[PDB]
Amino acid sequence: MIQRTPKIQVYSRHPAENGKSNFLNCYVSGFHPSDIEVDLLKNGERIEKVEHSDLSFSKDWSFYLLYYTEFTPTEKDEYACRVNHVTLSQPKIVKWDRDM
Amino acid sequence: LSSPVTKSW
Amino acid sequence: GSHSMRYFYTAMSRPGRGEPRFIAVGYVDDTQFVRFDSDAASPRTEPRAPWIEQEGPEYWDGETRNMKASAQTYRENLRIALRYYNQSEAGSHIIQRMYGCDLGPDGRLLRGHDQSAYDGKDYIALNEDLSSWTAADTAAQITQRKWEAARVAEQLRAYLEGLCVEWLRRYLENGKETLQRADPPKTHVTHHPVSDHEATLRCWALGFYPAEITLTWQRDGEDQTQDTELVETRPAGDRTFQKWAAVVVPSGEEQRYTCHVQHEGLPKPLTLRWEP
Repeated sequence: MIQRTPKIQVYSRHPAENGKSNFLNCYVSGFHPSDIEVDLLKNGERIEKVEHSDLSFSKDWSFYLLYYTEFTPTEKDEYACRVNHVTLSQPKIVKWDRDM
Repeated sequence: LSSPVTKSW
Repeated sequence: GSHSMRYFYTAMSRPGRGEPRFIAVGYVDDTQFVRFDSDAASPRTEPRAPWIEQEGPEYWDGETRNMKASAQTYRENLRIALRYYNQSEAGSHIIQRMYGCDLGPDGRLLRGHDQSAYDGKDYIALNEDLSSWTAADTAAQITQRKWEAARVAEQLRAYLEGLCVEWLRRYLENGKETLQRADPPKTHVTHHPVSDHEATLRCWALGFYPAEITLTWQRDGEDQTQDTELVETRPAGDRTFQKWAAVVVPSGEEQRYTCHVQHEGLPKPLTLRWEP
């Protein structure tokens, strides 16, 4: 039918401080239909223990989900969220930028 | 508390 | 504060991969408190907030019975929708429904809602009078006729004005420590050069509840709606929300820009600037 591609934001629960425990979030929203594949990446590799919220939707019927995992940031490690959806030709990767 | 009402299309 | 309760149902068919999945979640304002998933190992209405946990076995059994009955109804509705739109049995389709009640600061019913969609498009909605329907197309008009003949609106009106409001008030009292607490945003402005003659100012709001917030940039006191990048309000995962707004400004003009923040947790709106 008519399909809507996801918006993606990658960010932390608290402001990041190297060595201090935190949570890494990937928030996907604005998409339809509801099937979606979301991975959290640590230096390009898939993190195993990732939880997510219960499927819900906005007043415009588009779906949203929060994927999240505990992490301890360091100066060296790079984090990202990788998303696939029927609307995407290939997986989209959004890198975590502490300031954005 | 959810609605008990049947909504058959 | 004004308060609302909303349930959100999603039924998704998946030909060749079993019966349609049904998921229901319930919210008070921006706080989820229950879920049901027909794909769970043992589908049950389950608590998702600490203040709902005190409800007794009759509550959980009754809600589980209702949501299992709804799952079966929406599986039939997906079959019915295929007929109404002349669609094949090969494709995946989705029905969504959202319903609930809004209370004013008085605590009295402000208005009720019961709206449904098919494949992400409006299908049928209960009008604000809680007695008539708005159907989006000639398929939904068939449903409308059925529901008129079966007096469905009267039943929904009875729920929305009665149990919906009663139980929302009960939740608001049992959960008052959190549901009736607004956490104001923690705010700051960051500055990053784009180049020698432009810089990004980003106004941050963190740690706030409920989600509703207004973040705006002004230049010389005039709103910069078109030039502002505003991200969607996003959940932090600890009940609170986050948002930012950014503008790109000429180097040397940063003090002409102010960020304005409105939130229920604030006594009065905040004005901030970049502090070098």
